[PDB]
Amino acid sequence: MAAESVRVAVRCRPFNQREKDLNTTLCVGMTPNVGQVNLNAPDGAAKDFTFDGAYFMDSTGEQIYNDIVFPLVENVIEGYNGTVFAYGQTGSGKTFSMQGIETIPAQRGVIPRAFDHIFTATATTENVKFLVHCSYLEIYNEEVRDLLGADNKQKLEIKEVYVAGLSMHVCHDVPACKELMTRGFNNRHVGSSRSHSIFTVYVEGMTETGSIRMGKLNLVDLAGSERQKINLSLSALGNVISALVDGKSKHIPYRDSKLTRLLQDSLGGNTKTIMIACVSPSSDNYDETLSTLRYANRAKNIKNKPTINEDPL
Repeated sequence: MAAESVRVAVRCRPFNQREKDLNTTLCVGMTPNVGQVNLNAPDGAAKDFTFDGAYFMDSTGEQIYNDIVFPLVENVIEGYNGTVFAYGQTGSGKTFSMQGIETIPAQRGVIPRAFDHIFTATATTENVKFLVHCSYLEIYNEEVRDLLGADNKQKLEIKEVYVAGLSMHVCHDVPACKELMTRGFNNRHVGSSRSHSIFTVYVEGMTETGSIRMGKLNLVDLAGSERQKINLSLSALGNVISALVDGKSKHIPYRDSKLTRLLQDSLGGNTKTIMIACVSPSSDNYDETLSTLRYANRAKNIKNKPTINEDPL
């Protein structure tokens, strides 16, 4: 019912083989106890930032999920809208935090964890019956496409907010969700750096009193945040966040891109939103990391108004 700011967590990825070979300097510092993130310049001069979560090179998707995503997914199951999106330059770790890996068990991402969590929590609740639906879309060069639809290479129209004609796939267990994510990656545009993608899980709960709640979860993997209408949605996103927090902007320019129009309810609206800002640890990425930290620091101040979406008969 009440005003709720956007939760922001920073996740610094570990060095990569090449950063180790080059003998790259660790310019990023963290003190997770108070969500502190520092960025050291080549001379030593540090820049300090405070976030709701700081995850250093040794962090797992298992610990980020438990701390930040798990209470949001419980909120979704109660009839709330929830949005989790990854922000950061190409290479920073956005996809590793969203999808993750299944050969290091603690490094499974927030997406397959939300599937296991939703299906386990809905199976334990005997006082509410549940219908799970799943959609998956991609926005490349302002062209919205349905990664699950019958014609995966067709542009879609938006009406008000919804993507008019997007397929909503019913899921009866976790493997049904995993089949859509697998088939959705094969429908990505080739003719994954400059495109964005939204995977939504809708949780409809019918209670014994009779009322029905409808909460949805948006799992957003954004395009690379690196400097340079291919970048229209990314520039509009920053402009939207800027308008939302600058205090002078009475009119938020959501209609300036396909991504901002869709995620409009997740930025200032009836949604509990979480941003996962992914950063690289190496000094060769100083400018992009500084850009991402400043951008995520501004996102902290977006004021949403999430309420329970539960209509009684």
